[PDB]
Amino acid sequence: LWTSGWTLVENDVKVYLGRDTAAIAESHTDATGEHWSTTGVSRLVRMRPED
Amino acid sequence: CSAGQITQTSSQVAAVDGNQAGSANDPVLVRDVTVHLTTDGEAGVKFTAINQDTSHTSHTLESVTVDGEEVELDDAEPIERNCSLVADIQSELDLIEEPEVGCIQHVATSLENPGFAYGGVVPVEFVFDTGAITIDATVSAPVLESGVENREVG
Amino acid sequence: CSPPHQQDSPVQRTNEILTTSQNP
Amino acid sequence: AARAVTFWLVLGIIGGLGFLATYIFWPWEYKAHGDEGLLAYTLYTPMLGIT
Amino acid sequence: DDQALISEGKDLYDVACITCHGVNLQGVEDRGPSLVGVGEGAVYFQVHSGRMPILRNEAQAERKAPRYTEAQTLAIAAYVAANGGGPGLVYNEDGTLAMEELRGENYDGQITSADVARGGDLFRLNCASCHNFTGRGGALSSGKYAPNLDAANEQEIYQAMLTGPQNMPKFSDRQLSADEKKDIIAFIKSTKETPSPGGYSLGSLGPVAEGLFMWVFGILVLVAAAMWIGSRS
Amino acid sequence: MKSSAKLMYGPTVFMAAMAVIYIFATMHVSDGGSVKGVEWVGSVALVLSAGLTLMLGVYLHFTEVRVDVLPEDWEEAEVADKAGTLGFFSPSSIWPAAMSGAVGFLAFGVVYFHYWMIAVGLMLLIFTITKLNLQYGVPKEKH
Amino acid sequence: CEVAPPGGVLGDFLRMGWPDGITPEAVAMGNFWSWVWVAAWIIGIIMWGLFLTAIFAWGAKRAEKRGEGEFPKQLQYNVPLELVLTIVPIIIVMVLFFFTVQTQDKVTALDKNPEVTVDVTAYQWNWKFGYSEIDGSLAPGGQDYQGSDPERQAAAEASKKDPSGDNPIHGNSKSDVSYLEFNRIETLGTTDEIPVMVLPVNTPIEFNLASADVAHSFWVPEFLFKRDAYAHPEANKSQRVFQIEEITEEGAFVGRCAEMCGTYHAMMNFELRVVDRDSFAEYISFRDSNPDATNAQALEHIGQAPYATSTSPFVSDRTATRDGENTQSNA
Ligand code: HEC
Ligand code: HEC
Ligand SMILES: *C(=O)CCCCCCCCCCCCCCC
Ligand SMILES: [Mn+2]
Repeated sequence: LWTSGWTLVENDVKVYLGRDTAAIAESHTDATGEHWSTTGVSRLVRMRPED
Repeated sequence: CSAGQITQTSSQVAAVDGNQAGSANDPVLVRDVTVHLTTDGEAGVKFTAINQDTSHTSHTLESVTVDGEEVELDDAEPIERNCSLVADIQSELDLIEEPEVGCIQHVATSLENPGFAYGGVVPVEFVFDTGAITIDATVSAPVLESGVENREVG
Repeated sequence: CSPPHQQDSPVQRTNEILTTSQNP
Repeated sequence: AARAVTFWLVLGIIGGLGFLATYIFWPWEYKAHGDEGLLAYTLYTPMLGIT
Repeated sequence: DDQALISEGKDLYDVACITCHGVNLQGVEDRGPSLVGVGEGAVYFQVHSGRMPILRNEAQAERKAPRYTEAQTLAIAAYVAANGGGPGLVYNEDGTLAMEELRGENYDGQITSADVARGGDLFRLNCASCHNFTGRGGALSSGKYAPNLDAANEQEIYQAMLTGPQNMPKFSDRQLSADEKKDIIAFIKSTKETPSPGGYSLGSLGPVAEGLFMWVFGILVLVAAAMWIGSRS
Repeated sequence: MKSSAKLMYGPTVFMAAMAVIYIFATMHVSDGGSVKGVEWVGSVALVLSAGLTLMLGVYLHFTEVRVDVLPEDWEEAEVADKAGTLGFFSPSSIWPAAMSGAVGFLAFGVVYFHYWMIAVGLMLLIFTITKLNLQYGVPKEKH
Repeated sequence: CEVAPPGGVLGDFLRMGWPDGITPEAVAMGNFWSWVWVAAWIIGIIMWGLFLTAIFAWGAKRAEKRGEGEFPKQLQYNVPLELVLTIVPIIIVMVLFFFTVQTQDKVTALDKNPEVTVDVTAYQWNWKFGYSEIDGSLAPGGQDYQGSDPERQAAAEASKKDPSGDNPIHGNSKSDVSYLEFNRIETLGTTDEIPVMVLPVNTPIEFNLASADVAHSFWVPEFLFKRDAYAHPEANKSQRVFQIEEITEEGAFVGRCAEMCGTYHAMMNFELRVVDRDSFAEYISFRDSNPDATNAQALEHIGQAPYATSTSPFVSDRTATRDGENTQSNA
């Protein structure tokens, strides 16, 4: 109960503030099936003070 | 209880990125003061000076400075009573007209950026031939064209 | 009946100023 | 009195046969906002409990 | 055109808005704020939805019947936009004010379900806290509330997100990009216009509705059945 | 009930007269403090008002013409002429308050314009008026 | 009424707080008022005296201490007296109605040959004045002056129908404003400034009223007159023009809103300033030549104070007025 993700800062990790994009998996289909993929997808992205 | 002498609506302020200075009593007001720094590089000061002096003294905006940095603002003629001097960077004044009715005057302006930070605040001095105003103002980006700009992975 | 580590800051906010370095 | 009891029994037959008819032959699969037959999908469970 | 539009806007402003916002749109101390720099979007949202003119100060101005036509609204928006710009309206590719085309980023005749699936998560993170899942409304502090999202058209949803009306936060197009806003619109209009499959929605409020329904009228009808079958002596 | 039926013709004649006068006057007369034209609210209002007093006067007269000479309509009646039954009167009823509560629920539903409140209030109202009107007739329990 | 009141302190009591009136028809109404109060005070005095006689003469202890007995004379009817006491009120109110019709017909006439016509617009919550007509004798240049701003009046005229087809009110748009008046010379009131309508002395004037939204009322207590200003006055059959034969004397006169119109109803004041005929010609010439100049500057130009004096704008702050000082001053 003392810790969260932000505790990683005390381990000398750079921790950005990530905003949520809500991006969902993509369905790719072809001659051998259909599959949901998240390979190029990112749920979080860095942000900047001008946003 | 909410219709009292202190109400929620009567307290509210303009949902805009700039600050304001001047009361019901002050002769010359400034509205929506903000240092607009583009994400490309251009910078300037956005504001609207409003003359409401009841002695009918015109006020000429002589100079504007931002954290001691001088502002280039194109030539403006004086602000008579119930006139308004609008100012922004030229790229953003090209997106609106200049009315023939009433008394409004558009003047472009620009700064040489010393390296201001987005999100921060800097002191801005307006100097008129009659007097002066000082006001804190946030550094911000200008607004986008509504509904055209998607974000991308990069 | 109040948290003993939840005081107002004695020092007031000084209206500080920020900047960023740059190539030019 | 006999006619009174017969009435509700006959209507129970109608209700039960309506249930089986609905549960079998009414179209029941999910339809989205743009589809044709969104009405027929939304009235399925209603009809099930009505019958 | 635009100067005739600004003339019409100034004349309407002078007999409807000038007491609370001043002759130079500077604001009057405790009557209304400054309109310098609000944009055409703020005037469109406020006038077209009916929120302006306010006619008594309270905790919150409410949506009511509009006082001005849409053309008159755009005239006033032109005139206000001349006093320092601001965010503007979302026009479509031909030049008409955008409406049903905002129903998702990939709109083409009908709403696509991927847009609804992403806009559901966006709405549930950024909006539902105040407007409840699927936008039925919510109560804020001291007589304030988040309205019901039924009455708003797509342009009004977009300009609400841009302008931050009253106690609503602002969501610039750098915060929520255009596509994320359009997917939020798609989600609002999907849920606002899809009947529940399981019968009557009971207002979609949540458990208090079904509670009241059962724990009053549901037990009442079975008490009536018990009184039909049993004795009152 | 002669005098009661007959005194409803004073206001009937008067209100009809004022109706026709007001109508002609508002359509023909001109003064600098009003625009000429027939004023429809006062027209309809006065003629329907004369209709109300006509309605009561005519019904009460048409009843009076076939009621007997009652002791309360007689100048030298003895107190023992009305001896006997006078009529049935409700001794008690919970349903008036019930009806007021039903109308209250309906009115608050109309205020907020919640549809379920309007439905429930109308249901309550028909129920409570029905129970009022069935009070002195409910069967004995047959068990 | 033609007859003047008694005058002096008796007249001051009789007119019971009414202003003296700055028009001829205000004088007529004030006369009629003072005389009807002579009548009213007679009635009130004699009937209060009867109610005192009841206290001090018709008592039961006074009657018993002089041996009148248990009961009085049980009189109940006196057909002649209860006829006379009914017929006398009738012949009283008939004379009252005669004088009423005389005064009302003089005040309410629309044949006074107006030389200056002002278009008045009320809105929530202030006034807008504009000169519709100024006949030549005092006009700018000498030619009979019409005030309409054709472009702006045409925009208001085109707002009579919605291009998107939402035209529910007898074919017209709900937000129709084609009944409102738009002139070149206008004075527009604000929270910060009282609108001062400048008018000339000894000139017949016409006022043309209307409202932008909600009913208002145009009460100048020095005219002893008010009329309601309505939105769409012709759909309501409300006569929107009234005329005064002259203002007799110059000065600054307050005017107020006298029909409930909402929150700031009590803050909707205007000033009616009355100046010389030639001074008014100068004022209108100045305003017509340089239409960018304001109302205060023209007032200064003809040698009057720039801002209203009979009234002042209110402090808009919702709490600052708490300790008495609710008025904000001007230069
Ligand atoms: C006083 C009675 C008002 C009049 C008349 C008008 N408005 Fe207003 N407005 C008023 C308040 C108190 C507020 C604050 C927010 C709230 O809802 O209470 C506003 C706000 C606006 C806005 C939004 C400004 C922003 O920060 O985004 C706009 C665009 C606006 N008002 C416009 C407007 C117009 C065009 C009016 C005449 C038709 C008008 N308002 C009347 C109070 C009052
Ligand atoms: C609580 C802090 C809110 C959050 C988070 C969001 N909104 Fe909101 N919204 C809120 C309020 C208090 C109001 C009323 C504003 C007013 O001036 O009336 C609103 C209003 C809207 C509207 C307008 C609806 C209408 O009646 O026309 C819309 C369309 C709306 N809000 C949408 C919306 C969305 C999509 C949000 C997430 C991005 C969102 N709001 C956040 C309060 C709050
Ligand atoms: C907040 O300002 C709301 C309005 C406050 C008005 C104050 C005056 C209240 C007077 C007494 C009201 C009694 C109401 C009784 C309710 C049952
Ligand atoms: Mn009135």
